[PDB]
Amino acid sequence: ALHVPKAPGFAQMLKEGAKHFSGLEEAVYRNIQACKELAQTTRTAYGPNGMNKMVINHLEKLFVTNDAATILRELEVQHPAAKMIVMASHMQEQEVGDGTNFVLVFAGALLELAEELLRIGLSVSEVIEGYEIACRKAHEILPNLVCCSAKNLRDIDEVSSLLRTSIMSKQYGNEVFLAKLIAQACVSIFPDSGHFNVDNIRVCKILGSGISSSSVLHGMVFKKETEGDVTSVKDAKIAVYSCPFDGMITETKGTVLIKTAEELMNFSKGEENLMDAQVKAIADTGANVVVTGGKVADMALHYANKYNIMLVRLNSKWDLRRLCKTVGATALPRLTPPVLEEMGHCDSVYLSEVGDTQVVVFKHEKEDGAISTIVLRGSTDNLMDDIERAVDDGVNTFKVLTRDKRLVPGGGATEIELAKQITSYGETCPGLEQYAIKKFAEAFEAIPRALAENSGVKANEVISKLYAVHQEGNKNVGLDIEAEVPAVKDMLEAGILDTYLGKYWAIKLATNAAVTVLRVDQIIMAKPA
Amino acid sequence: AVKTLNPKAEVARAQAALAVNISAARGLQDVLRTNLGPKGTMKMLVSGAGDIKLTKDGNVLLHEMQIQHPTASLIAKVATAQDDITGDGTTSNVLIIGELLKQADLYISEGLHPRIITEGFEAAKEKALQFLEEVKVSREMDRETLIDVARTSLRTKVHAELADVLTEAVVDSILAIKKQDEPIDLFMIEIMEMKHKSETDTSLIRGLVLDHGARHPDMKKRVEDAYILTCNVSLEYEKTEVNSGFFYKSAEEREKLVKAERKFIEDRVKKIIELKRKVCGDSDKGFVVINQKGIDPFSLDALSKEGIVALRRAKRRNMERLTLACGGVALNSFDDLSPDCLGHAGLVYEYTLGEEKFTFIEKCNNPRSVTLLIKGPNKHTLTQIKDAVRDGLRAVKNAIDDGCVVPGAGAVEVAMAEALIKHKPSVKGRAQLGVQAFADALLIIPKVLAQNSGFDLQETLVKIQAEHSESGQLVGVDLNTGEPMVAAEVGVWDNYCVKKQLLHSCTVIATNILLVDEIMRAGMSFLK
Amino acid sequence: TPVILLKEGTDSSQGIPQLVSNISACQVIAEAVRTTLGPRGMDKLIVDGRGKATISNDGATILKLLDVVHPAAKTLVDIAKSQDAEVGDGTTSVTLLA
Amino acid sequence: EYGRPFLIIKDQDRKSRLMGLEALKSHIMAAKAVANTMRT
Ligand SMILES: Nc1ncnc2c1ncn2[C@@H]1O[C@H](COP(=O)(O)OP(=O)(O)O)[C@@H](O)[C@H]1O
Ligand SMILES: Nc1ncnc2c1ncn2[C@@H]1O[C@H](COP(=O)(O)OP(=O)(O)O)[C@@H](O)[C@H]1O
Ligand SMILES: [Mg+2]
Ligand SMILES: [Mg+2]
Ligand SMILES: [Mg+2]
Repeated sequence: ALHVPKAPGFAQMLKEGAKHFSGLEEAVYRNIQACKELAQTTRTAYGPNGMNKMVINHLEKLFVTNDAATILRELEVQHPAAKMIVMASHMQEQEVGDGTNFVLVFAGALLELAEELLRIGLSVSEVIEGYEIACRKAHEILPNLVCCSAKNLRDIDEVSSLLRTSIMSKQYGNEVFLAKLIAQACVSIFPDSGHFNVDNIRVCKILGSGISSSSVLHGMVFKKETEGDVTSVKDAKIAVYSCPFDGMITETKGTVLIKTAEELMNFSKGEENLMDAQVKAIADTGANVVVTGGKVADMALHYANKYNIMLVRLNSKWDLRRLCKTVGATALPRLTPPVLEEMGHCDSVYLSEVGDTQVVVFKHEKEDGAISTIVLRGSTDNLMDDIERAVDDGVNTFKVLTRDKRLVPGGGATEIELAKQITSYGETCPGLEQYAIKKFAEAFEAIPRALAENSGVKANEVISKLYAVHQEGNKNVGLDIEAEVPAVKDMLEAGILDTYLGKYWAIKLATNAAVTVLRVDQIIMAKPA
Repeated sequence: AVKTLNPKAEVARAQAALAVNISAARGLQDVLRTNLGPKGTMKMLVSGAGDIKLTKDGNVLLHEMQIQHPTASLIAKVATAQDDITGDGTTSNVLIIGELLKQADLYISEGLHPRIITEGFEAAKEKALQFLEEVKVSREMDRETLIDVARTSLRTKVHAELADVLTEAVVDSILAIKKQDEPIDLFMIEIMEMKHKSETDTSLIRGLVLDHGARHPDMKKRVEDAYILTCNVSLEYEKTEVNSGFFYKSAEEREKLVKAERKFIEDRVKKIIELKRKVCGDSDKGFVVINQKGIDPFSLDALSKEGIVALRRAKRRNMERLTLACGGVALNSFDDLSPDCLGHAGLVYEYTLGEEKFTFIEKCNNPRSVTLLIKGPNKHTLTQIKDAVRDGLRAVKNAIDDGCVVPGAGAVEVAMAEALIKHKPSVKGRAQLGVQAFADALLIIPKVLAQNSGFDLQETLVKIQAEHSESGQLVGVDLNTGEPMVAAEVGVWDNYCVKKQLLHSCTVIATNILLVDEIMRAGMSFLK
Repeated sequence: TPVILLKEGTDSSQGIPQLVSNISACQVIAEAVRTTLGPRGMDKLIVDGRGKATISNDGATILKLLDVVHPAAKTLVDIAKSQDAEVGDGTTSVTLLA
Repeated sequence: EYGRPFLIIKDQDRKSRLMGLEALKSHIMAAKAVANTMRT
């Protein structure tokens, strides 16, 4: 038989292993297919009824999770368009901290509809301009849907109710307990005239009993042991050092040079006397506990035991700073008797044991403090990891509420209203860009549908009833999860809400990613290495 | 001939070498022709590691496509040389080279020697340069003309909404760092990028942004009225150049030597503290130290106990920029420290972004150095914006450096072609044919533009040539109606040095390619 | 099909069959230690790669020495370890119960 | 749902097992052999 040799020009100068795709049929449609596959991968984990997923990475580590960002991080994607979608989702996670699945669902829907718009006859530029016009209109419409702005962010009973919705979709069936725990921990440290910093909430995981035995502590817990023979204090003055608890020496090489016998006899006694004087001078200021970030010498430990000083060491360079913030102490690079202003104060310091784990606890009787800790108890490491992820989501929700106080209804009410008003706007646009606009509105129906598909009901009836009830003027009506037959419910009365800022950023980033993917026309790929 | 000496050699003789060169040039232009104009399409490039790059630049596309050809290497080097001097015009270069070679081959395939076409090329080049010397427009170079030039050069890289944002920043920075002499010096405009807050937030700052902050927890995060000290003296532990060691007798001597080995740096820290106390008596103003060398935790502690913000290991070039912005003196020693050496800054503050820290110095009196702060949600977005910013800055600088600007959209090419057609009767011999070829090549710029807008090449070109023949106005293509338009009135402007350099380079490289007799690979296969 | 979504060699299973398979594997794990319960319980002997042997009646030890790699089955080992850590007795009743 | 061969134990295809009286009986045999070496 015969062969089709090659085409002259660029096809003959291309290296071996490289690829070149050009045109709509070889570039655009294949990208749309890849994005659709990526969206279908994570669609099933949306909402309170979304099911858990289990992933094993290339190092044989195990993840059991519902969060979309973690799932995308643990997978190994190869197609560039899916990489753009993943990067958009990660940017949304970094900017806000919740709503990394709305991005994927919306972008997939937008590209899926753009495929048929291109099939019918429209050009890519018109689709793009319609999408931008619709996005601007949606951002204009959104502020009018806001209801129930947050009133007081230092009231425990209101904060507990505001954070319940963000955790219900991760730990359905345990939302009240975790919500109350996170509310206490967050209300503890919010400072007046204060930026709320997220770092100041710490999580400690100890294997043991069920989740319901978890607790919150106003202070710190370290998984360490005491170096000395004193074990507890009842009123602690704390001195913190970043240098080793030992006799300090020259930076340049130094040798002890002796010429007579008497110096040889007296050297060790001189060193011991100096070390004793230093320890006694430190102790005379009233410090009961010394915390260091380096080595402790044997003689220094012996003299600390002589004068009843609790000695703890930890080597992280970051736990030391956080402890200094917790107790109000200032680190010292020298081994000198500290001044009163550099004293830390703690109500209790003690060594305890929880379920085979030995810990050292710095505990305050104060209600505010500077940082706080959450102690989690579970029967499996994966469960505690999932609970930690839920805690992070709740804390980020509190931070966003600090930034902006406005809430919008959830459960699909906002998306239905946006789609209705965008369709109404698009019916009055004369030109070819109206079709694109209408498609944009239809892309908002993928959010309620998914919910219904996860709840085990028929999405078409739910969407029809939502449209029918929104035609009458009820803007706060969404899907009812408890019912086994399709139904609708008032979300404002039932307290299902979500932040304005999250929805704003989600819409923006999803539209940006979809348009960026649509703009690419031809692809040149090097050979994988 | 060489085969009898080196059996492994590869050769291409007279009629085959020309075919190889022409084929490769056409292959390159067939790919690079889809970039020209604001209606060009965007390319995605993925390397072996898996990183993504979206681009439309000619130079980037040339240097990131997988190609192994000799004449392709020649053309890539020519494009790089053009880019490094002018910064704009790396696609038209390739297009014109390819079309010139194709037109020359059209006549060579009929039995004509290439030297005739070469002589025609030279004569046509001289005539075209003379014509371009009289088409140009000289102006005052006010802010509005520079706005037009920068916008024209920027709409071909990004969409309109972002171009309207980048134009103001580019023009404002170039005007801000300019003196009425002493030609414009870049490197006084620092490009910094932060990955957040979608790219419509790209901005210009009349100060500096430094990608590092204060390393002590007890330093103030915001300073309202600050003196700026800029130095490169070291506050780290330093040792003698000659070998040395300590020889003590007991513990007390060891302690004495330990405290003795720090005075050489404690003296410098005390000098700084004394100067700060002398100048900032009451605790109302601020004091900020920017150092190019390291600082110990001991020196950091000593400085922070007084209320000093200190940064270590700033980049070398900043040593100049701060001096031009804050207005002090960058000093290497502390033996003459006085209040003239200090600069002034009206706001100093810090911003934390994830794992990174940034420091903003703002509200200077008359800063001669400014910063372009890029923002966006991805990395390829920032890279593309950076390339666009480079193009715009080079365009504005070239506009100011010359006293003239040239109308665009293809008007000058049509004018040159029409002027060249009436010049060829004068010359003698077959060289006229070569002149003809040159003229046709100059029409590759309008044609492609029309073909990128969805029109037909020939009828639109005929419409364009219908004008400029009865009304001598410089007319070009209108990329949304296809009708002729007066380029100058609309606001489409092109640089003069770019066109001159482009003509010179294209003619030289095409002439040198057309005279190659045979291609040889007879040396050592590898240098091993 | 020209360019695939995930890396070659990624294995995926979903639906009722994978849940039924997980339930099936848990039965094998529970059967491993089933007959060591009560006043009339035997004990097991396990040999490792080097040749050393270990004879035990404690459920947590036996589950530890088995090189289980099934992701659904590792949970039963984890709960046995947790029970051993917390109370110290009853590390076989929990496995049979689950 | 076709419970096709699924992996539970590492190196499942090479490891062996003995359960019940047979295992017990094997032990006895070994012991007897050792004793019958020392009896003389
Ligand atoms: N009680 C509830 N009833 C119905 N829908 C809910 C309820 N609580 C939360 N949701 C919905 O869950 C959706 C998001 O869940 P989640 O899986 O966290 O997605 P994402 O991670 O993208 O926010 C929200 O759109 C919200 O409307
Ligand atoms: N608005 C416009 N209308 C018509 N032509 C334009 C317009 N903007 C730019 N051009 C033309 O585009 C050409 C430059 O295209 P560009 O893609 O920037 O590549 P390069 O500048 O590297 O050759 C110029 O010749 C200019 O005449
Ligand atoms: Mg969510
Ligand atoms: Mg350009
Ligand atoms: Mg028991």
